[PDB]
Amino acid sequence: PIVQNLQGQMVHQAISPRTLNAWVKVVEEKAFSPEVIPMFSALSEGATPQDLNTMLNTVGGHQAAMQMLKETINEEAAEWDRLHPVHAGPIEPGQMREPRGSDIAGTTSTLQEQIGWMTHNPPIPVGEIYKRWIILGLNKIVRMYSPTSILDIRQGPKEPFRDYVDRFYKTLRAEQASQEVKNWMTETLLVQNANPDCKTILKALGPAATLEEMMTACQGVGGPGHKARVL
Amino acid sequence: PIVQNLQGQMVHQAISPRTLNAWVKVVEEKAFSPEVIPMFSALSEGATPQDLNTMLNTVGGHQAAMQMLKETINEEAAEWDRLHPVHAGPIEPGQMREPRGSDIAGTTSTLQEQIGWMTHNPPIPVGEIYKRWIILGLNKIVRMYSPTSILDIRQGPKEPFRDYVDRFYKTLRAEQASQEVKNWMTETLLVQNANPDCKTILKALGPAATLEEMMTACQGVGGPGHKARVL
Amino acid sequence: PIVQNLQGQMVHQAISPRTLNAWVKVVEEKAFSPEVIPMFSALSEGATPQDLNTMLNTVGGHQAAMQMLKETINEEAAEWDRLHPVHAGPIEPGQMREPRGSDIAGTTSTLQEQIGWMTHNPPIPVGEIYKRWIILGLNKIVRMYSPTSILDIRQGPKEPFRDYVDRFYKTLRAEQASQEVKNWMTETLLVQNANPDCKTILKALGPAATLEEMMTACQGVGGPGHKARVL
Amino acid sequence: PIVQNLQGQMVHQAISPRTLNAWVKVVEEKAFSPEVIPMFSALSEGATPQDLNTMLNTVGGHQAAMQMLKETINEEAAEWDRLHPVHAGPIEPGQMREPRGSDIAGTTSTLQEQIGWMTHNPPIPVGEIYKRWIILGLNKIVRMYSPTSILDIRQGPKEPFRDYVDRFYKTLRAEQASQEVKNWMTETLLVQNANPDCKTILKALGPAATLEEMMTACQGVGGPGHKARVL
Amino acid sequence: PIVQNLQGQMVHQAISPRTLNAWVKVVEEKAFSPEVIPMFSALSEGATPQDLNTMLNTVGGHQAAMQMLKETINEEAAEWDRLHPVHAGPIEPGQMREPRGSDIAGTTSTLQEQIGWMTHNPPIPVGEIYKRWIILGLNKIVRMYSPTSILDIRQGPKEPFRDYVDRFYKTLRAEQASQEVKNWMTETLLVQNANPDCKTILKALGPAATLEEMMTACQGVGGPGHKARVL
Repeated sequence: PIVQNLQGQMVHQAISPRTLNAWVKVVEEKAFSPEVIPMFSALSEGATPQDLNTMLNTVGGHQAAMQMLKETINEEAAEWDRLHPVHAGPIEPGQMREPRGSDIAGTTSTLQEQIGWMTHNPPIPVGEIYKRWIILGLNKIVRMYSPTSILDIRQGPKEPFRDYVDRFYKTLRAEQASQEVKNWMTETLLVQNANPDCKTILKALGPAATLEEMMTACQGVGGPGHKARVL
Repeated sequence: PIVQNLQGQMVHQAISPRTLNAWVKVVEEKAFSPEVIPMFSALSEGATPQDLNTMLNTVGGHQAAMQMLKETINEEAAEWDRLHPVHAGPIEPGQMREPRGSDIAGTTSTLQEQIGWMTHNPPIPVGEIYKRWIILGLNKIVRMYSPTSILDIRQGPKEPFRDYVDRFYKTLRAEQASQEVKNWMTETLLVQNANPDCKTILKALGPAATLEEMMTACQGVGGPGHKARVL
Repeated sequence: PIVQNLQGQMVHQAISPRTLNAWVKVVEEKAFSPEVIPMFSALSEGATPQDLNTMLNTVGGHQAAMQMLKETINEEAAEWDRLHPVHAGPIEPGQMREPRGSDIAGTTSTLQEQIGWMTHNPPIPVGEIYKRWIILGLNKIVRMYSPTSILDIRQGPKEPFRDYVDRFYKTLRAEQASQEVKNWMTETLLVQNANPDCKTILKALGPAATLEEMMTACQGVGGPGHKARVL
Repeated sequence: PIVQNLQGQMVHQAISPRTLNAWVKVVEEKAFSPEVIPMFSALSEGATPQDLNTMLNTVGGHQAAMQMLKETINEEAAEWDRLHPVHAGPIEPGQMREPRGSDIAGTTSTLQEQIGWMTHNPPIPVGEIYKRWIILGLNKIVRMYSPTSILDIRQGPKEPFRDYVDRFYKTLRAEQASQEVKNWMTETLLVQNANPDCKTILKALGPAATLEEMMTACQGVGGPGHKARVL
Repeated sequence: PIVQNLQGQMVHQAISPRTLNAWVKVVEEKAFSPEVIPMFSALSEGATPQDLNTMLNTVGGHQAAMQMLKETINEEAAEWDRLHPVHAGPIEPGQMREPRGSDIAGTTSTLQEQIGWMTHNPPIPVGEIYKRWIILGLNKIVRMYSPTSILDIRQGPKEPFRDYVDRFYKTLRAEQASQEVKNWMTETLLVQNANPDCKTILKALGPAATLEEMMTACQGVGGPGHKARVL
């Protein structure tokens, strides 16, 4: 890693086995999930492409996800190359050096080249660009693996509107859906299957109402096993 | 986070996984509940919008509550835009742009802009502003998922009067009656929701007696459960 | 509107009566439908804000919709003055006097001022800006009034798929639903309610089948697909 | 009508037969619908008193109504001579003569004088004055040809109530009422004739009740979205 | 559209609403016939993408055809993108960018861009290019709503030979066959699929018989040569 970038007095430190092992223990606990992404970002503060490759290659589990994440890196590298201006050929004093797709992912570029770009004025932030591609891959992996079905998170007929809301938002955890689609899913899977007295209020509130209003609603409505409206 | 933020010129220091690990552990142990709010306020000392978003993305669980909190910060951001509208045209060359609600939430803005606003004179303290919106959301979650009501509470059958006063005060901290009302509860409601063998003792003692005297009162009420707790 | 005989625009002249009738008649026969906006765009080329108000005033149908549309214009007019800083002190060198938000909607300034702004070089595009506010208002009305049932389409036993598709897309077009919802309508209705003889081909093309392949399917299959119409 | 040849330079043009067709049809075939006032305003844009008099006597239906229009013109022409000197002495050298009430209505004036006043500096907008007098005549006829009094309006048992509001606002275009009276109608007539779901919105909101709330209510009744309102 | 300029490069002319009214009327009656393509070409003379989009979205009927045009535009635009990679680096001083597939469709291109390409040196005729893509789509649509392919066109039991040949050519015109296929079909298929009693007569005049010779034969085949209307 490189520390004090944008702060003055930059220091290069070697990647620690302790940090790599701590990262693997985090991966063992949390797998590839929404909460692992800021932990990965925090661990990768001032990481070079070589440091990032070392972090990717130290993982033992979830190898199908790692190869698919590597495909996402390959697609981003191919895109990066595709939109890049024309770099000069094998010139006699040695090449000028501007990071191409495989340079960004550390494959064709050295640690000293990566340090060269990161210590430039203005900096060329090769580790940050690569880290964004890894995050884009992590979002892709989180969407690819689904925890629960839309079928089984449907609202209980006598139950209140609480736990099913958690399950619905766990189900759609990294999805990118529009507010109109999200409301239609909320209505179809939850509001439609709600108890009559609660449901009329939720239907009356409709799509452009707050979640807070929908949670606040349904006063004077009974529990699932209770035999009267009062609790 | 920012360092040299009291009587100085601030420097940005990168976020630690150790701080995040502590936050994740506090959320694991204590969920969102009254004692969490000052702990959150304390770790939000010297925090940027990026750091605050880093804390929000490390929560993991609590999906419906987090969605309501996200809407709450969006409502507060919309109020900030309504109060302080920003001009229709692009910014002039040579002029520093004005913070919008999205910029404060860190969804259309980056650290250098944020440092710029915090180094205005008088400054715009964007992390302090955003933290207050998040704290309102957390206080809203605590009210939504409150444990039992302060009116409805009763002294337990195996519960010492002292340990009841603590549980009543914990309940009150969730239920948040005003300071004048807390003083009224201390001399009134606290006595009235006690067990009836202790009610006579409290009336004879005088309901305005000091809290240490109260913590040393009604000893032996609560059968063998009292005797297995006062040792 | 503003016209000139040998190209360009200069002299203001009265709204043409065939054009005025054509505007009233498209609204009368089609109501608040997507095809009104392009016809309105063609008719209102070089119209003043006064002429645009004449168009809004002339239609005697749908007054409740007009009140909502007018209030939409009021939000935009208020917003325009709120996002452009108010000038005080002496008017600028060679400044003819800028349009305000209520001036743009023709409420508070003369036809002579409007002509002055529009015959300016390059033009100050007050009519073009005002019809955006009108189009936004119309789209809010189109949401209220355009939709029809797509569930309640009823076709004969051996009807051509191409003639069901024609009915389905006219119906789908009337719906203002977001694309994922429209895909759900397409999945649950169009390939499921279709004639058996063509339905086998739709299943053979597979559940991701594209429309050109679907419309080239089923040659000489079904009834005529052209009778019992224009009755 | 007058029409601009160059900016500030006007030539007379013959009246369009389209204008005559539209005017007679709105007056006679739509039997004094309140769209006559904006249609008259739109069609009379370049009109002179001679054009307006030609329009007045091309009507063959409703000759009692035409006499009421003529009487309204006679009364307003009398008012002009009440508020402007009837004797101005000998008219000034190189000045147009001051217009009497009869001159405004094209009775003692000629077309050359009418164009002369309207193209003067300061200009006298003689047609625009005469249009107001005609509009006052139209308004009384429109009230007389209004079929039913506003408080006596009724509904069917499965009315969505959107049309009742649409009819109520259209009715106020024919026979007007003050804002305080309309506020009273909003809390009386509308509350009585509304279905429970719409009525709850009216009862809660009072006179300033917002149309979008009631237009996003009453879905179970079977109105728009179940029945087509667009072709 | 853009029209001839006597003093320089061709100038904007606002879109005719008469052309829109004619275009919709043509689509209602003539859209499933090869008649539509020349009529569309005559109507769309000098049209920009904006003019073409205005024509396409004024059509609210025939939505299966409109969706088929849009599907064709997607397919054609993608083929244009395969033909032209997007340039990296800044645009040349005073120059304008190459158009991509979305630009041709009018989606990403301004009226100044559309006119700028069409007045370029050498000009890029983007309106004509978009119009041929629409024509390619219309050519699919006429065949899609044609009753079957030409190989299955056979002479009916009471159908005249001349009427069958007119129908055969109308169906062949919908199919759009290459010239030697049409010649072979005239020589062979037309004779082969004719009525058996007619077909022996067609054979008698040999395979060198002209269309004039062939339709000189076959009198007393099917119903009347000169029809009567039924009431």
